[PDB]
Amino acid sequence: NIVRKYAKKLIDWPPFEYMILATIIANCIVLALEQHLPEDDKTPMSRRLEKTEPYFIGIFCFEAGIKIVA
Amino acid sequence: KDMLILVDVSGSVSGLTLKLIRTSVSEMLETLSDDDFVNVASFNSNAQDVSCFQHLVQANVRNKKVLKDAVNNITAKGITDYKKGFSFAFEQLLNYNVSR
Ligand SMILES: *[C@@H]1O[C@H](CO)[C@@H](O)[C@H](O)[C@H]1NC(C)=O
Ligand SMILES: *[C@@H]1O[C@H](CO)[C@@H](O)[C@H](O)[C@H]1NC(C)=O
Ligand SMILES: [Ca+2]
Repeated sequence: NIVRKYAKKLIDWPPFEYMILATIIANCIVLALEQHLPEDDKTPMSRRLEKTEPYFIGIFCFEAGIKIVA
Repeated sequence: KDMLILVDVSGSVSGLTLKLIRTSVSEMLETLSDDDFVNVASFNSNAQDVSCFQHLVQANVRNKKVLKDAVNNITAKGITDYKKGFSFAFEQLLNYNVSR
C-alpha cells in the first residue's frame, strides 16, 4: 500500500484545484438557498436541492480518494 | 351553500398560523345556517376528515359543534400536498348519495 507510480500526484495541479474551488462555492450557495420549515415540512425548492447532495458527496470523496492515493 | 373547508395542517402552519386557522374556521362555521351543508377536511401529504363525518353534513348546532371540537384538536405536521387535498375536496362535493 506504498505502491509508487502514483500518476495521481500530477493530477493535484493547476486546473483540478480550481474546479474543487468551484464545487465548494456551488455547495455553499446550495446551503444558502435552503429554508427550514417547522415540523418535517419542506419547501418545493428544498426538495429540489436535496437531490444534489450526492453530486457534492461524490466529488468530495473523489478528492479524498485522489489525495489519499497520491 | 355547500362548503367544504380545506384546512392546511402541514408543518409550516404550526405556531401562530394554526391558532389563527382554527379560530378562522370556527368563525367560518359560525356563518352557517341549517340550510347549508359543511364538512371540514385537512391535508398534509394526504387528505383526511378532521371529524367523524365522511360527507357533507347539515350545519346545525350539533354538527357545527362536532366540527368545531374536531378543528380545535388539529395539529400541524408534514409536507403539504395541494393536489391530494383538492382531490378530496372536489370528490366530497360530488357525493350525491347524501342529503345536500
Ligand atoms: C383529539 O384530542 C384527544 C385529546 O387529547 C387526543 O387524544 C386525540 O389524539 C385527538 N385526535 C386525534 C385524531 O388524534
Ligand atoms: C353512491 O351510490 C352509488 C349507487 O348505489 C354507489 O355506487 C356508490 O358507491 C355510492 N357512494 C359514492 C361515494 O358514490
Ligand atoms: Ca406547508
